[PDB]
Amino acid sequence: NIVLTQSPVSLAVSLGQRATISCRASESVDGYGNSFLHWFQQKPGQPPKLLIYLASNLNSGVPARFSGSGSRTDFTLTIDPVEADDAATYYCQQNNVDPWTFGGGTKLEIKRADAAPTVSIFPPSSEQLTSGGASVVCFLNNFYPKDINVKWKIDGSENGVLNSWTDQDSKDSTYSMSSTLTLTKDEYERHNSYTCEATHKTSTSPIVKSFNR
Amino acid sequence: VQLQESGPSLVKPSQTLSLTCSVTGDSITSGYWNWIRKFPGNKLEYMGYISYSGSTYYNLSLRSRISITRDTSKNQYYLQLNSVTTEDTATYYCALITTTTYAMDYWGQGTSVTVSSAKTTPPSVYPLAPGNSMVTLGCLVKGYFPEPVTVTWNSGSLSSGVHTFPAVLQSDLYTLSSSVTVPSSTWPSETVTCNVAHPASSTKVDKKIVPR
Repeated sequence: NIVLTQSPVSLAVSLGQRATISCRASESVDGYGNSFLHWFQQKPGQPPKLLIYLASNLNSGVPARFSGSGSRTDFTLTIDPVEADDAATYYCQQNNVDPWTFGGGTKLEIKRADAAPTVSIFPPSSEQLTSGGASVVCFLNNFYPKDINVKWKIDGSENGVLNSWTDQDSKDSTYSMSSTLTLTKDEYERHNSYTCEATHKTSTSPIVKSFNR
Repeated sequence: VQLQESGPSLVKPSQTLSLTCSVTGDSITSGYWNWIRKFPGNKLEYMGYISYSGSTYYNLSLRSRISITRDTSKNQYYLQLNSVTTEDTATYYCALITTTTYAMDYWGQGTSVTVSSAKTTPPSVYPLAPGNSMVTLGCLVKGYFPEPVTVTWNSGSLSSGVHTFPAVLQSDLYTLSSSVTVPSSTWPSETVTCNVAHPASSTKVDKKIVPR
């Protein structure tokens, strides 16, 4: 009304290879011998960077691995060859028909070789113990692919955990994950050994980090 | 040239939401000056503009809720959004359209606003120190509201080896952590500090990662 519809919803491209992302418009975005359809890249935490303007012109400062074709209701952004900085969502924008809209985005994921996670465990700070609480934290860092699992074991035995995942890294295409077990200073003080176990496609068996209070 | 959004990062249901964009070094009588929103779900929405003549254009659905005004002097333009609801939570951007591109080419960094009747709580920051050639340190940022929080290492000088994880809500409060990985001979041979900021509660915290 207009509606822009991108395709596919998500794709996974190997470093070096070709990404192509479609944007169909509801009705023509043409005016004065020009397609008023523009491309954008957005990464988590930052705003969209203008990629391609008026369908085919590359914006100042933007690489040339990035190409924009198409004409009326039919547009294509091509990324060739894909490098690691390109993991991101891509939006098409139209600003010539009432009302202005963006497409629903396409999520470009880079493909790379399987990689095992660096795991690290951290006791609670004394600052936190000064007050009533004790948090223990594991970082599971720089692994591929995203899928992964964590287990917490206290004095051997398997509530209080909170999990967060990064988006694909923009230099090495990894994902990382953080995990943090939370307790009371008294309940933590009642036990000695503390352990998180990371399991992932990359190895048949779990990577294991631990310490004793 | 340069855009900066600013305003309350926390506004209550039914109140007016109000933001300011600041333009440094080219006149807001030179272009089209826009507000765009991004929802937690990630969809983008165009909001409107004031053109350089003081001529405005509104997203039809926002027509009666939205104002865009300017101050010719300050080189800054304003967004007013009435009768705010939980679905107005978004990170808001101001941005520019030049005759050069006819596209949205200059983007402010954005500013998160959360519409919620919960109450600002500042974070607690805790150093994360070990209990190899590479060493991994962290900062735990626990128990705050609303988003956002920024985190840096040694004022941004350290940046390559850093993971800052997205916050996670639980029982009305957020927690977040950040990891950094250095040569295990640039620490503790050299100080490493995390710099947490939570503008909403005006908190600014440096924490030195101390061994043992």
